[PDB]
Amino acid sequence: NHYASKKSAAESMLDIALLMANASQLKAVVEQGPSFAFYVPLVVLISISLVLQIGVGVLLIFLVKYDLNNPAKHAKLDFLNNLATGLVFIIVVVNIFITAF
Amino acid sequence: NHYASKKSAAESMLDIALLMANASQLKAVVEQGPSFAFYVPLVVLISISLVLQIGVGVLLIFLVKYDLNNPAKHAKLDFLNNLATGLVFIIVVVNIFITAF
Amino acid sequence: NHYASKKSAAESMLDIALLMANASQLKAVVEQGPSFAFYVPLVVLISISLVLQIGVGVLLIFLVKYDLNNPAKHAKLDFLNNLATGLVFIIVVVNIFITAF
Amino acid sequence: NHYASKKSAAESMLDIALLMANASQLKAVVEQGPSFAFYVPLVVLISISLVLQIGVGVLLIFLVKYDLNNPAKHAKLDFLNNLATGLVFIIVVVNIFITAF
Amino acid sequence: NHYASKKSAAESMLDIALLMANASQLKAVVEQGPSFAFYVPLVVLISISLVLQIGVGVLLIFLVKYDLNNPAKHAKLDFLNNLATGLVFIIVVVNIFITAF
Amino acid sequence: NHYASKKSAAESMLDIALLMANASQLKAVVEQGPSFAFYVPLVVLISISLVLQIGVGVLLIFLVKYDLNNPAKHAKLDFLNNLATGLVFIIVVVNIFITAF
Ligand SMILES: CC(C)CCC[C@@H](C)[C@H]1CC[C@H]2[C@@H]3CC=C4C[C@@H](O)CC[C@]4(C)[C@H]3CC[C@]12C
Ligand SMILES: CC(C)CCC[C@@H](C)[C@H]1CC[C@H]2[C@@H]3CC=C4C[C@@H](O)CC[C@]4(C)[C@H]3CC[C@]12C
Ligand SMILES: CC(C)CCC[C@@H](C)[C@H]1CC[C@H]2[C@@H]3CC=C4C[C@@H](O)CC[C@]4(C)[C@H]3CC[C@]12C
Ligand SMILES: CC(C)CCC[C@@H](C)[C@H]1CC[C@H]2[C@@H]3CC=C4C[C@@H](O)CC[C@]4(C)[C@H]3CC[C@]12C
Ligand SMILES: CC(C)CCC[C@@H](C)[C@H]1CC[C@H]2[C@@H]3CC=C4C[C@@H](O)CC[C@]4(C)[C@H]3CC[C@]12C
Ligand SMILES: CC(C)CCC[C@@H](C)[C@H]1CC[C@H]2[C@@H]3CC=C4C[C@@H](O)CC[C@]4(C)[C@H]3CC[C@]12C
Repeated sequence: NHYASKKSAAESMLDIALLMANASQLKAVVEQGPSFAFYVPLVVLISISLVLQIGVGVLLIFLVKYDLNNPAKHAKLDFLNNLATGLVFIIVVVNIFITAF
Repeated sequence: NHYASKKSAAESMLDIALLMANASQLKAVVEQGPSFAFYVPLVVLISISLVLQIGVGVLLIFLVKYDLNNPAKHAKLDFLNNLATGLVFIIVVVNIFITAF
Repeated sequence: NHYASKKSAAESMLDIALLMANASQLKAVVEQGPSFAFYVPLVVLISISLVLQIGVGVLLIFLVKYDLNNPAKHAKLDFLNNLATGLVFIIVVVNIFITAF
Repeated sequence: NHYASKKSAAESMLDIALLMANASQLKAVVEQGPSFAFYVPLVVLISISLVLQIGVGVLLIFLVKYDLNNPAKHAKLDFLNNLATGLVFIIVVVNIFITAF
Repeated sequence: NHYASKKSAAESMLDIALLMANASQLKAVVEQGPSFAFYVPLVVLISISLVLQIGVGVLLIFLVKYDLNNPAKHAKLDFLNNLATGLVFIIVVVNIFITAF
Repeated sequence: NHYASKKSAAESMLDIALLMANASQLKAVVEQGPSFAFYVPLVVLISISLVLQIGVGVLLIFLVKYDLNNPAKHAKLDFLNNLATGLVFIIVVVNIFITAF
């Protein structure tokens, strides 16, 4: 099976529990309604968190391939790693505030 | 039997359990009625998910052929693998939200 | 007997068990009546699958002849195999939905 | 402006007048209601017609490539032209019935 | 415009006045209902007539291409022309009966 | 000023009048209410169109640099151009359907 091989290499560029955690709390706040406090900050915090994770996922997909095919661009490769590290860093900050609120 | 060989080679370019999972809940949400909540997001999420899987399968069918007949275009083949990985990646992200909602 | 030889070679160009499977539900959905839910999506889904199986079978009949008589046109023969695989891939996707619905 | 250059090349691979004609009548039949006759055959005919135009467009987009970059694979190139011609041939036949109904 | 060129090339493989006539009378007999006599023969004759025209059109698309790319197989091309001529012969015979009834 | 040059180089990578059109129609459909018909298809089509426009903008931003610094990999650049053309094709189809509805 070729799709399973693609699926295995596609789940290796992200985590599963956090999106399941993110989706479950996004679902809970939606049904409760705008009457509940912190509705507006929670929706935007989840939305920006999901977008950043998607951007990191596509970033990681195209990054590990440079680790094998052509590592000549030593300077460029490190800068991409730091950007991925920084994007994950801001992701966990939103998740810290999401759980707190 | 020549059709059996085609079916085996075409069933190996995708997964089956996920497609039945999408179709089973698609019937459930459609027959349940628009009155129940999350009807609209589930319908569009399943619809876009199914469309991408067809595109991935079509992408994969024309992909494994180049792995044997002519591997000279390494750059084009390597990028095509990355695009397939990204499309599968966004499929599992949508599927995570479908089960949650 | 020459017709028996043609029948054997023509039955190898398609699958058999699925055909009565498609035919049996087509009779059931037609006999039960339009009042039964999901009637309309069932007829079109069965109809398109039946049309595509005929196209695939016709494609398979004219394809194996080139495999022995004249295999020089490798590029054209290779693409025909991919088209046959892609067409069958649509068949398996569609049949999943009739089974689910 | 680079986007407009892409748009000009992308509009050269399809027709606009038929698409608005298909979309205008799709809106009319949908908004009119299922009470009027020929509701279903019109919807499925437009739907299969619309899918084929997208399939023709992507076929034509990747077909202009081979006429200039590498015309060495002639036999594959002529066959792809016939498939592109065949796909459009079905589209006009379908549109004839849409106009009549 | 490349789609217009394909449409023009696919327009030369069939006629318009006959298809619109067939579709117009198909709508008339269908709307009137089975109460009006000759309903069953009219539907089947129009149905088989339309099927052959698509087969003739697809036949003509793949036939004129051999007239220019590779005319070496004169014997096979001659037989194909007779089949196309024969297929048109039954089409015009069938259409005579549709007008008569 | 260095920010003005970046603004010009970023505005040259996309079309703007379509952006005011999309924003205005989105505001209209959002404000006038869900009671209006075609509300949901309009909203989802506008959303996917905007997402695709951002994707095309990013593609063009990262592709224009590739045209000058290192043109050695012709195949990858040409395939990226084809992908951008197809994305603009689907964007213009979605915008046609938005205008129709
Ligand atoms: C804009 C930032 C802050 C968030 C969004 C990030 C996403 C959409 C973008 C921004 C930077 C982009 C990367 C920039 C450079 C490269 C190197 C190239 O050879 C492969 C693609 C890759 C790896 C890009 C992938 C997409 C990318 C990760
Ligand atoms: C339009 C994109 C974003 C989503 C839909 C993907 C489908 C419709 C398209 C987009 C990319 C396409 C592929 C791009 C390149 C090639 C290499 C060619 O030698 C065989 C076909 C193949 C493999 C194409 C098949 C069709 C394809 C898979
Ligand atoms: C039109 C498409 C999308 C669906 C219908 C498929 C049928 C009607 C058509 C489309 C492509 C066609 C094939 C194209 C090329 C050849 C190779 C030739 O040596 C024998 C006929 C054969 C094998 C054709 C048989 C009929 C065929 C299979
Ligand atoms: C599945 C068929 C019957 C209908 C849908 C057609 C679309 C989705 C598919 C089927 C055949 C495909 C083409 C097959 C071969 C080529 C030649 C290659 O150099 C570029 C991609 C291109 C041009 C593909 C693009 C996508 C394509 C046009
Ligand atoms: C079976 C007959 C009586 C009716 C149906 C006709 C259609 C479906 C079939 C039957 C014979 C077929 C043709 C047989 C041989 C060729 C020559 C080849 O170079 C291109 C395809 C082409 C032109 C085929 C196209 C499809 C075709 C015309
Ligand atoms: C996922 C696809 C189908 C739609 C979304 C497109 C965006 C998110 C992605 C997918 C393809 C990506 C591009 C793929 C390849 C390259 C070439 C490199 O030199 C610069 C980055 C660039 C240009 C990427 C930028 C980000 C990109 C445009």
